Amino acid sequence: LQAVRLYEKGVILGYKRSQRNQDPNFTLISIKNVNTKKHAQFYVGKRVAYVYRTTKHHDGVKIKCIWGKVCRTHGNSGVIRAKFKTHIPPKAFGDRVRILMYP
Amino acid sequence: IDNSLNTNIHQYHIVGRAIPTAKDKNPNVYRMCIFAKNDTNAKSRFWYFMKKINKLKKSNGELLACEQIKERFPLRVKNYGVLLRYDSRTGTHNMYKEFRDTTKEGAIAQLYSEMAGRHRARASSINIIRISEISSSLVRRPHIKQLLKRRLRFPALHLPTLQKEYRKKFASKRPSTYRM
Amino acid sequence: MYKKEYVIDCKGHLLGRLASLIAKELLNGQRIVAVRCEDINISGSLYRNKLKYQEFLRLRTNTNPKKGPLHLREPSKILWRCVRGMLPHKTYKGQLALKKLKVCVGMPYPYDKKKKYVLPSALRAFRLKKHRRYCRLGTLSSRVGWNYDTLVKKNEVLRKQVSKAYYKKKVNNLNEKKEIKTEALNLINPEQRQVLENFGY
Amino acid sequence: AVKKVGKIIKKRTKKFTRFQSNRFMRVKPAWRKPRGIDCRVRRRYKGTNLMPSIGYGSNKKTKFLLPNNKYKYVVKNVKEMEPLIMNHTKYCVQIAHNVSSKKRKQIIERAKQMNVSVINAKARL
Amino acid sequence: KKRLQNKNSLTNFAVRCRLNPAYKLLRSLAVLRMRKSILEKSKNKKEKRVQKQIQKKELQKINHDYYKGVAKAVKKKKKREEKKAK
Amino acid sequence: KHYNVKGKKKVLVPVNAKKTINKKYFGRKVASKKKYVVQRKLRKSIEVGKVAIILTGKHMGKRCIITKILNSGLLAVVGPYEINGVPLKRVDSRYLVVTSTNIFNFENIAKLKDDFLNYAQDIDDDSFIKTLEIKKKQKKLLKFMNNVIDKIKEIRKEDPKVQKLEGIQKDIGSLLKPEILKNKVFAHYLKSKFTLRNDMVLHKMKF
Amino acid sequence: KATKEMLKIVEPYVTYGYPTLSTVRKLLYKRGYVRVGKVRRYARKKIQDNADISKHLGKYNVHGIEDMVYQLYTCGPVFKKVNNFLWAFKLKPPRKGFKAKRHAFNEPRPGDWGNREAHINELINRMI
RNA sequence: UUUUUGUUUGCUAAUGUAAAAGAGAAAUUAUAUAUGUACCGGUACAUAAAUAAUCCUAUCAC
RNA sequence: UUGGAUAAGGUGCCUAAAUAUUCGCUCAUGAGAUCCCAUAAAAGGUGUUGGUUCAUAUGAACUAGCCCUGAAAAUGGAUGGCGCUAAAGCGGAUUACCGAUACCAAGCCAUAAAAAGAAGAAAAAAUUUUUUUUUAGAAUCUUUUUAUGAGUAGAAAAUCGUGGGGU
RNA sequence: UAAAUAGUACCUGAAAUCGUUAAGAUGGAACGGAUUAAGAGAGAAAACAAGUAAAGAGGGGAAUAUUCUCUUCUUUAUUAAAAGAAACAUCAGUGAUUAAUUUAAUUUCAAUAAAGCAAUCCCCUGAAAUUGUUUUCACUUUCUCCCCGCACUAAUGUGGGGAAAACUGGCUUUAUUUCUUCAAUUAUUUUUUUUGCUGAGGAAUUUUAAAAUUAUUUGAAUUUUUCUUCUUAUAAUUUAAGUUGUUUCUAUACAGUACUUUCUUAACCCACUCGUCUUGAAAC
Ligand SMILES: [Mg+2]
Ligand SMILES: [Mg+2]
Ligand SMILES: [Mg+2]
Ligand SMILES: [Mg+2]
Ligand SMILES: [Mg+2]
Ligand SMILES: [Mg+2]
Ligand SMILES: [Mg+2]
Ligand SMILES: [Mg+2]
Ligand SMILES: [Mg+2]
Ligand SMILES: [Mg+2]
Ligand SMILES: [Mg+2]
Ligand SMILES: [Mg+2]
Ligand SMILES: [Mg+2]
Ligand SMILES: [Mg+2]
Ligand SMILES: [Mg+2]
Ligand SMILES: [Mg+2]
Ligand SMILES: [Mg+2]
Ligand SMILES: [Mg+2]
Repeated sequence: LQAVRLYEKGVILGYKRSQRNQDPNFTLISIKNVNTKKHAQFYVGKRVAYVYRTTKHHDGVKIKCIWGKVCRTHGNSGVIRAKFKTHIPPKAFGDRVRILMYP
Repeated sequence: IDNSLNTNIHQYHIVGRAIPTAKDKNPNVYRMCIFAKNDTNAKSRFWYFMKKINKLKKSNGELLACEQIKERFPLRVKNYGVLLRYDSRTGTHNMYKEFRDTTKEGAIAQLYSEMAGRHRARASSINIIRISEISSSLVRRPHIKQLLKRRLRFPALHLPTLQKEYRKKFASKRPSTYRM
Repeated sequence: MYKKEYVIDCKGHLLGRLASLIAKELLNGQRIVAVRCEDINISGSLYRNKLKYQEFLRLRTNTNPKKGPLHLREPSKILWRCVRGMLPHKTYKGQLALKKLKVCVGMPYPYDKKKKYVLPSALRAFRLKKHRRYCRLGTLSSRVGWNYDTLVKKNEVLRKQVSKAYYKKKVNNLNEKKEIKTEALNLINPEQRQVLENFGY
Repeated sequence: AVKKVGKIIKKRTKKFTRFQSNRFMRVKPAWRKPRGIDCRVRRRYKGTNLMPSIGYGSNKKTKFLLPNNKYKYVVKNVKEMEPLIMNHTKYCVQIAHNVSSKKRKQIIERAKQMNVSVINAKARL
Repeated sequence: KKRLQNKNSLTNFAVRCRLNPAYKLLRSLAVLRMRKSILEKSKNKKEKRVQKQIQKKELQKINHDYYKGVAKAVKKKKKREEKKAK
Repeated sequence: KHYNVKGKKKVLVPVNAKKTINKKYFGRKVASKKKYVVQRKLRKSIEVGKVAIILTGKHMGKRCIITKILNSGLLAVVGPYEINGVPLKRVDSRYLVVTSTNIFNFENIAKLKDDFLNYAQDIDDDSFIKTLEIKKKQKKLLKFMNNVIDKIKEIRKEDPKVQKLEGIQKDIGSLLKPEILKNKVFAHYLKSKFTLRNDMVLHKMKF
Repeated sequence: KATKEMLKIVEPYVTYGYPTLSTVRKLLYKRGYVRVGKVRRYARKKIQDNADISKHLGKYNVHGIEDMVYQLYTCGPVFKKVNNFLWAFKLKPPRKGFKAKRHAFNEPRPGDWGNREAHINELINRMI
């Protein structure tokens, strides 16, 4: 084992949504083995990081990250709403997110 | 306590009367048991029934008491007979249906579902006239008779209603409906 | 849906429900290999299903039928079509999702050796009362001009023998492992052994 | 979106472009308010250009302040510099576009003496 | 005067007290009530039970009476039905 | 100092008012009219000798034992260096998952508690915060590669506070190590890095 | 009587009931604003201090919010004035939600618009 | 195939990932029953029956 | 604008939310599927589901639910699509959820009105004295408050700009 | 020629349109809005460093030509601080969560282990003789027993007929409640577990006064109470009197790949040709 997990794996789904209205201030995250409201509530304060890669280097690196807070659970099935410092782009909508164990 | 299971029909004793007049100082009081979802609904039902039966409207009468009847033995199975008046799209009918249940309230809850389901009779169109426990010598309906059989036994052919936690959409192995 | 690639054994599943289950997963972002699509089931009678499919077939484009509804009638292709129906396939994301789905008839060159999952929400056993008419998709397809059904069946049969053979070996291995464990529970320490016993192993 | 920097809140970094300015060259991007029945912008359908409105206005306190936190003052001449000797933190000079190189230099020198910021010192540099 | 926050009276203790001077005393009383241990309560239950019997009986009589009335009504209805049939 | 409003009993630490703010129509004034901030108050779990994971840092996942609750609020922690590799480290309560396990609930180690406490007391808050001069010195190296790093390390070593801290850590190790080593499983646990795996769901884990 | 008649005219567009003391208190404290100004120029000010209300309702011998609450609960001599002083209660929507605003409360199906004579209080609590 | 350093005149050095953090898991079959094992689809005996609510696999550095 | 919590409506997928719970009914060899709404009837049905009234565990008669027939039009085809039958159908009940520019809280803009208005050191940083910012008083103006903010024809006010004039 | 991309079609030389190069996109339009992102350009006037010291290059002003002082650019090094963004923390506001809780009310209950009461019996519930009331017989368990059918059953049992009893259930008692119970609903109260967003303003005397709190001091009160209340006095505090701090980072930087910003592409969602007469225009 080189490198340690220390986060729950997650999938950044769409934004918070109507049927045909967008609301990009919130994203919806699916957290791996969390299937209910109650279980989702455990994560409610935890910090979430969408890390992603780019071609050009930036602070001398190819990886950057946008941070978020996990604001609230999102109805019955263990999805959570996450609010990020800067809105996540929809290029992300299938992607992995890391939901950290901090706080 | 389980709130996913409940049906919030209670039974209410309502007593009311017409407001006294100089010409009729001591009017008659009327009572009824009414199956209703809450106390206010019960009251309204009572008023409606008064209007239907006597000359009495909410504005010229007064409710004397509304009590709320809780079942005395809410864990004893009983066989309830009910007599309804209901309205179909074509006309109006009486019927007598029987429900094996744990309380009058439960029976009434069952009844409303059944009328809705079997006859498309919505709650508005129904009037429960009497429910009474039928001792099992006088039970006329075969689906109740069967339950009243001596040493009752049956298998469990229902499918599992797993908790939403352990309902996972990908399964390792094809589950089994047989169980045992 | 956090795995790299789910293989779904489509046997015994109810077409539409299964498709629905697949579609959401695909959208979320998850390669799905629907395998053994000859054995998917549809909840109507066979004849009814055929009639529906006949009707579908009938709707071609009047003007020039090279374009217009393509009546893909391999069971896998039918499944794929169904899946597409439940995706926003005219976008980019939807298209990507669609692409992510692979479907097969029988089981071939990696998907013999992958684990095969099952969607129990869409299992015919759990979703239709046993006094209801259902229909095997493969048969339906055959009725509507697929042809390669018998061949597929033969292939499946062949594969089953191999699987059985593999399974025997696996069983033997498992037994051996068990034996070793039994032997080598005694050779550890006491406290550790006790602890192990306490938590199941 | 909203563009916080410190106490400066800007509600709308994007300019309001004229409707259809994108479609016809003859229609310049300078906002013009669509009169005309059936406009869709006038009617404010989802997905069309927005209409500038007084709701968008910046807080009375920070209004004309630049990212500097200083009101811009345009200056043509040394004499004009003098009003801002008593306001060298609140106002920042811009030297007028038409001022000559020598004169510009002089102005810059004066500004340095005053401690007043010059936002275009680099003109003709 | 410059408007500041608006303080949540129900919680913000100081604000509440300002609003309602008596409140403090009431809260103290409540606290005191909360304080007293469960043994006493348990003991009181017996007393309550002792005191309740007559009331319970009365209640039974009332509800029994109601039931009886209902039964009578039912019987009457049945009789009427029979008459109609005849 | 403390205030006891609605039964809480909050405890007040005296704060300084650093930020000046521009006054309305004449000159500047300090922002914080308030002089006494309520104290952090750590959760009913963070004890004095519990093992805890460090979630966030370079020492990511190493299980270290908690040392001192540090007045400031954030607490001190040690994987008694020579056992685990975690030095005397300051960490916030939030970047720690304190486990149910306690060093001073084992029968062997529990008798060395007073000494440990004393050692903890000896540590201060200001002994962590690096002074400006040192920082400046470190910065000054940036006008080859590995050489620079070495220089930085040397500079770090040089600091008297750092030296003191190191000494303290060493002392703690001396006090603690042998007993820990003797309890072999526990030692191993201490050494090892906490990881999440498939099966460890996280929301169900009472750890 | 008049009030009742008025209510009946607007029955389908409102709910109502008999508040209960605690509920009233809650309303006054969490949601109680007040008209503070020269007649017909009002300003909706939240109460907080009693001086706010002790001015306008000093004459009528109701200083402070508790007196007001009392007046509200049991229509006292000085009820009407107090009511007038209270700016109409801007409530949230209910945190669990209405059943159906279309239908009446007394309708056997789910609804809302009647005289839910006790149960108003629950609704108020939800939507405070 | 292996190793190293890199992708920080129109060009002549050269980068992209709709998805790595253990992305672990090959009987088959029925669903009012299955599966093996041993005999001749049948018989006898085992085995599964909240089956990924499991099992496997991680940290013991040089 | 930020956050909340709802409305109508939904919650199998498309599509944010239930393959939720709970009781019925329904199989359709052209099922059904939600106001306006995008069609269906008289008449039938030993289809199944309840009833009601009668007679001797059968025979009658009715009755109304769903279903079936009645039910045929021209490009190919539309419960919106996929599909759905232990419903994702029809009728209920129960919760929970998602869900607007409406509601709520807070911020900011403008409008309207309302209060109200013709003299003074505050702080930090340096090392008791220096340096650093401010040290306001423009009535169509300043400070603060509260409410409100849709808009064609139209009306008004304040602004913005072009060619020239006097200053 | 000052200048010829001022070359006689000659001042400036816009747009439409076209060329070159580059970059980018490209599945039956294109563009657009809202939102980020990824690129590619520009940029330091907030987006660090005032001053002090050493000696260069300048310029000024005064004091009575040459002492003093004020500065701007370089330079070497020499200390700040502020600034913003993070993170945590504290309050306040506004929510979400999951535990609860006091005193009542409303025919609740449920065990406990000793006594007993009746046997189609009892709490009840039926069916019969304007409310209450009297009586009638009907109703409970069983792994009990007997007879017939003799394994007849879905059943490790069973259909019918009949007994038995009181383990079952119910009642009556006497005590007991952490062996288990003390519900549910309302009324009245109090608190708590995590937590999301917000921080407007800056009060030369309404950022005061009072409330609240702490530590003292005088006198009462019945809620006898380490939060019991009021009040006599005194100091501080914040729960008052809209966010403050701590530590990093940007950074010991002068523009970089970071930061701000323009354009350019994508992607999610949305978006019909404007003008116009018209009840009604995306209009075939
Ligand atoms: Mg029009
Ligand atoms: Mg609703
Ligand atoms: Mg209407
Ligand atoms: Mg909103
Ligand atoms: Mg909601
Ligand atoms: Mg969805
Ligand atoms: Mg649907
Ligand atoms: Mg307007
Ligand atoms: Mg020249
Ligand atoms: Mg030229
Ligand atoms: Mg010229
Ligand atoms: Mg020319
Ligand atoms: Mg082509
Ligand atoms: Mg007994
Ligand atoms: Mg502020
Ligand atoms: Mg569209
Ligand atoms: Mg016309
Ligand atoms: Mg038009």
